[PDB]
Amino acid sequence: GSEFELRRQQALAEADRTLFVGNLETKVTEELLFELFHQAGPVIKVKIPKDKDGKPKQFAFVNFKHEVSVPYAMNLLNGIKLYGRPIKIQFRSGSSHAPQD
Repeated sequence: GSEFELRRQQALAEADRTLFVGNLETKVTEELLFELFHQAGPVIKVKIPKDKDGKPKQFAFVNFKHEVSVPYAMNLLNGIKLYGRPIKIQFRSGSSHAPQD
């Protein structure tokens, strides 16, 4: 018994060119992200969401250089921060019945 209240599909993504980041801090910003992912390799752009209260809902996105055989940040960071809440990187890598080549 690991989790009781969670969706029974293999992983989180909603994207094929964009990296999902969750567990984000309450005072987080694109600047805190661009600097954490500076270590994780080529970053193309960042994304911060903002609720009716102006909050990133504890999640974000980052655009990255087709890094599909595991995103390096899932290994580099995954459990680190500066305000209180450790960054959690999430991904899937598949929207195809089979590879091309």
